[PDB]
Amino acid sequence: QSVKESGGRLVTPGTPLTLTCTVSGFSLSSYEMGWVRQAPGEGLEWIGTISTGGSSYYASWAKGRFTISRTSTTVDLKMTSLTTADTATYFCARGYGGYGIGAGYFNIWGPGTLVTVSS
Amino acid sequence: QSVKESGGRLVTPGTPLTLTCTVSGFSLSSYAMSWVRQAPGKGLEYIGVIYASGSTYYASWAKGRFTISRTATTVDLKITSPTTEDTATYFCGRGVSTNMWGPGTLV
Amino acid sequence: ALVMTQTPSSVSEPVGGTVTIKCQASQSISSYLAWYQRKPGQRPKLLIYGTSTLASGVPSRFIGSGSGTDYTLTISDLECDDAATYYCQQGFSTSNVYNSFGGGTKVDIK
Amino acid sequence: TSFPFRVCELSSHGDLFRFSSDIQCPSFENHTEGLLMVFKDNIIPYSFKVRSYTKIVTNILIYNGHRADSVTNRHEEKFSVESYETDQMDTIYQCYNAVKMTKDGLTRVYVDRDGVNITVNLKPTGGLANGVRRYASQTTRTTVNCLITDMMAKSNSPFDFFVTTTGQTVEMSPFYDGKNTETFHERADSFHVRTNYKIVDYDNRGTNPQGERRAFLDKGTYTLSWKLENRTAYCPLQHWQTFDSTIATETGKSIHFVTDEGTSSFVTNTTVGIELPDAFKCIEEQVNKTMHEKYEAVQDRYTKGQEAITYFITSGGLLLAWLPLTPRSLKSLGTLNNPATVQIQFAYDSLRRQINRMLGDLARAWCLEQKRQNMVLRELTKINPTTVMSSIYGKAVAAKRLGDVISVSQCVPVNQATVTLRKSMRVPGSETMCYSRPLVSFSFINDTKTYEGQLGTDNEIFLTKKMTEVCQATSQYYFQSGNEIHVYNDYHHFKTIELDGIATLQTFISLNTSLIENIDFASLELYSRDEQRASNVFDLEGIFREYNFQAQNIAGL
Amino acid sequence: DLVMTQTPSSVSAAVGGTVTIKCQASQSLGGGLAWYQQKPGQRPKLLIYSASTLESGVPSRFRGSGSGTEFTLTISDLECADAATYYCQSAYGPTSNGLFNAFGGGTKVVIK
Repeated sequence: QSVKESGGRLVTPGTPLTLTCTVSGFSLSSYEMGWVRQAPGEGLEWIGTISTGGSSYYASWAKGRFTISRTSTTVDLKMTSLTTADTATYFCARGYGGYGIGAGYFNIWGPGTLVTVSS
Repeated sequence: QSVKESGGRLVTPGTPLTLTCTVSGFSLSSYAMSWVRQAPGKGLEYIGVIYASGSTYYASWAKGRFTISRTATTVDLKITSPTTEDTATYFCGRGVSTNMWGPGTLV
Repeated sequence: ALVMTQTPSSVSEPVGGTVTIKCQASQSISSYLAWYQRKPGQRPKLLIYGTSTLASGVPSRFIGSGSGTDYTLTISDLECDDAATYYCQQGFSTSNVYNSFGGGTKVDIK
Repeated sequence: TSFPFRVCELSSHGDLFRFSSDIQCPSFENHTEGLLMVFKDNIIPYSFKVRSYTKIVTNILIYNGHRADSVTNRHEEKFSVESYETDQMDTIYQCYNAVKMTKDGLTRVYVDRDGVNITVNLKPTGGLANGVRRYASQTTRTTVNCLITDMMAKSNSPFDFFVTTTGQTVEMSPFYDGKNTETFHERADSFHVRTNYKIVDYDNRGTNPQGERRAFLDKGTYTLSWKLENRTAYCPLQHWQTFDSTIATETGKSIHFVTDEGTSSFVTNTTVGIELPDAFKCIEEQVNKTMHEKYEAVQDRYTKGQEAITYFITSGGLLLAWLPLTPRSLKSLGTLNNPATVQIQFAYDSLRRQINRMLGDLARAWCLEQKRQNMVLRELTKINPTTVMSSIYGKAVAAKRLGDVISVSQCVPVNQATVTLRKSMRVPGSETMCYSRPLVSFSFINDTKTYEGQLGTDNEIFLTKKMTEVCQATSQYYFQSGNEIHVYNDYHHFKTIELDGIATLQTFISLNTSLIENIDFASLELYSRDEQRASNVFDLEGIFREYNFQAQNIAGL
Repeated sequence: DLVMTQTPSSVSAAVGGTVTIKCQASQSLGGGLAWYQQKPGQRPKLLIYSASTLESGVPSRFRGSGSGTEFTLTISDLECADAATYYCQSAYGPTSNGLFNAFGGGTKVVIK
């Protein structure tokens, strides 16, 4: 299997924008998702991902900003309050064991969409 | 205040005679009264006492010869078995001392 | 918290050349981690994790191991067009940290 | 902030502690009976009897003119009888008739209708109801009469002057028979003490009483005739309610006496020191008396303590007197006018004794309950002593149950930086049994050498030991680390609740009693200051300021 | 019970003199006793209680003292109107071995 993505759109600063990770043909419960960004000129990044039953945890950069939730059909991170220089590409990842072991590179995920805020 | 006496007549030895009087003047409930007797030729002899708590006592010679009882306004005396040389005269006390005796009476 | 570090990423070796690149850990996680491999313009590819567990469709040349606090990748005589970019991650200590990586590296051709 | 993560060791040596077994009860006044009898100060003035002598000489101007008679002059001349002839007015009550008067050597005689030098009888006259008893002797022209009067009088305390019931004031002590330094201010030679001659009280005329002495002072117009006494007839003390069933109490500074019938309670100043009277000598006869009687009616219950009747003086001024019992086998005072100071002390004393006995026990019942609580604290130690020793001491400690004493130790803290947890409770050897508790991994302070162990209860971790149970079908259960709980479905960190708002059990018996609120008191009054002034029937301040308004007309022009 | 001891059946001297009617008992008495006096035919009348004091109304010619067992009576000035028999009375209340309150004997004086 794999996943497809949506939500990529140019925007002005000051606007909250969401996404949607479209799943395809696998178990909604028995895996954990993931998120990583990279603008061209740097490497891979923070996020830290979902729990399988409910509330999750993430990194310490944007504590209070991102309110990632889950339904039985899709997953989505909510980007409420943003900055401007962050113009990168998101990837709805998928780990295997403990926080991405057995998917140490990662197992199965999609090509991702580029988002960019620029006047 | 005084108290009085009622009796006498010198009836036959078969009689279980009673001897009572006590009248007035003061509250009887919180004092003491006592009997005493006089006989001609001889002196006197202490008979009995009755105290404010309600108990009685008797002297050391007539240990079954008399009985005393309080009637809450009057006190009395009953003689059980009279004979021919014991009964001469009797009195009325109003304490153990401090004369409130009165006239007395004769059997 | 744990902090990730890495040797200088500048390497200049041709075909018939190799890679001598490792990453170091400050506090001992006892070495439960893997590497990263990705073609530019493509999604990253799954490869061998946990220093002894080769994944599906892995190449035979890509072998690296170690123990203790760090591992090392060392692949002799790579072919022409592979020339991927690489980094590691930190495995079994997923929390209360500000970053899950600490840098990056790249291999090219001459 | 609670106690943080820690690790315990050292089964060998710590300190030593031993459970007590013979806890005692450390718990938290004597009184004698009595027959007290209390006096107050006296305010009643002293009194006696008196009888006055006078004799009138009249001069009434009758005029016999032409147009109308002129009834003008009214003359009173009360004259005084000499001493050597008053006695006949008392014996058979006969009255002398003529007047014999000398003035500046001259001598004048005014007979009464060619009167006789021999006496005449008398007659009682009319009078008011309970007034003054008075006898008369008759039933410019001249007529005369004698007069005798009998009345009462009264005098004040420090014996300056005595005033009769009509107004004839005369400055002398009522106790002055010569040769005794008392207060006296009359001029001279107006005293006589004719020793033991009798007066008869008009019911008969022949009976002979004892007839104690009598003084015969006259100012010159009116002869007063009282009878004198020795100066022990005015005791400055008076009686009061004598109680029967008091009980005394000596604590600290002074004594308290507490009765039960008139519900009062007096208090004295000194401690034992028996004051003795100095000029109160009259009252010792009454109090040598009537202590008996009250001793007498309780004869079969008590004995005497000693003969010594003791005295006291209280604060407001009321001298006491009482004698102790025991059980048996078979100048002036000047008191202060108020009640409600020998009254309030009951409301503070008889509320003290009741509350103190109620707090007497519940210091006993609390102690007996704590002995049984001590025994339960022994048998819990034989199960798992590392828990129960912590709450009784005060901090996180450890012990390891050597023999029959406890083995208190001290734990080492661990850095708060990095704690881990294992994502699987399965033992990583095979598909057999699993761990029961989520073993974790950790590191020391300032050295960064990492180890792993097993998390126990109450965020305490001991290492180098495992515990397990047989794996079975699906049954979840929870755990509780620092400030959070997190659930394992079967063998995975399935959820993390992160709310300590799950409902507790709420085991707390609320001793929910009260406080005591503070009401204030009003100020009411039964008989006003204005109302007392109108209580008198006479208007003293109305008569005099009206009498000198129509009598300023002597100055006519 | 003990018996009183009331020995000296004395005679008077002339008026204005002294007598002594001293008597005693045979036990440890305690507090005090009494002394009556009565003319022939009438009620009793008392003078001294608790061996210590007189009473109001009777004059101060009499007195009395003593403690314990022996107890002395002293009359003085011997007015001829006062001549009759005299007595004694214990007053101690109940204790072990019965009562302790009874009269004793009799003693009269003869006026000369």
